[PDB]
Amino acid sequence: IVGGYTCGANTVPYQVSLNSGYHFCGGSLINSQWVVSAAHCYKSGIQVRLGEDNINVVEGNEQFISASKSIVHPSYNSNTLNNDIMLIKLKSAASLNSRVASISLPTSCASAGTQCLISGWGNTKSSGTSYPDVLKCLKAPILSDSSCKSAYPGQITSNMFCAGYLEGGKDSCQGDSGGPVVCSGKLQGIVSWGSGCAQKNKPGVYTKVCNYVSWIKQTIASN
Ligand SMILES: N=C(N)c1ccc(OCCCCCOc2ccc(C(=N)N)cc2)cc1
Ligand SMILES: [Ca+2]
Repeated sequence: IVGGYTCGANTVPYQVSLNSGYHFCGGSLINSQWVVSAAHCYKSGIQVRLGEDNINVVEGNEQFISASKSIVHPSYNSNTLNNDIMLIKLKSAASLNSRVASISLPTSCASAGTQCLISGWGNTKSSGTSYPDVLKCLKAPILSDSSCKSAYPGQITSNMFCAGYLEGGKDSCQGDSGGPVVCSGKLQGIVSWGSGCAQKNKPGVYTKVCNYVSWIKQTIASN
């Protein structure tokens, strides 16, 4: 997260860190045994780390639970990142508490201008690299589809939306991938892609979760 702020320990209790020996992606806990992340976060041997703030320090609120199953979206296209969404089932149910909480799925999409909370342990530098140990947060509005598609001509699908600031300076970044974009208490976005980070006219691109709710619920119900 570039241009964001320290969330504060466990203030984003649905934020998970996906770990395969190191943090490599965010995810969002959607119920006690399911995390949603970006399909581009897919790998085998994922451990989901719940209740994290400092991902480098055991602070006492963590639950580390291995993934039992990863389900990448049937239509995920890694070339275009269309349908950049994946479900990860936990081997055992997270113990839900103040610090480890699920985030509700949308029952509909969100409008441009809606303010969202984007969070993650991704790079905090627009130029160069600095990875935070504590969770970073960014409030960002959903951008118009036109501004999104203008920013990334030929690349934005109905399954993506942009959020952030065309002026630059505030964005998600690498390492935030798969993490949540929560707007009005709903997971509306997943950190998916963009160009650089927090660059002018290159806003973050997010998986449009509202398109996937049926798939998510059906998949979870059947798995
Ligand atoms: N659309 C495409 N064909 C495409 C775009 C990027 C990409 O790259 C590797 C996978 C994405 C890895 C995560 O990369 C980012 C980059 C920028 C931001 C941001 N600035 N918000 C957040 C995450 C692959 C395909
Ligand atoms: Ca920790």
